[PDB]
Amino acid sequence: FVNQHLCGSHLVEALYLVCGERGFFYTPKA
Amino acid sequence: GIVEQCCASVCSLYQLENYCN
Ligand code: NI
Repeated sequence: FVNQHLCGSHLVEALYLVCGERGFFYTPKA
Repeated sequence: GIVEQCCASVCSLYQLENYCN
């Protein structure tokens, strides 16, 4: 695997791919 | 946080797994 530059909706897409049915929390800073 | 690191810098898929449930 390689490192990634992920902003906005692209980060959410990656979380979805990584976590799949486990689900995930998307928790941005204030 | 991660949202921030991945965007301002870079992050790995392994770091993202930290956010799975
Ligand atoms: Ni885009």
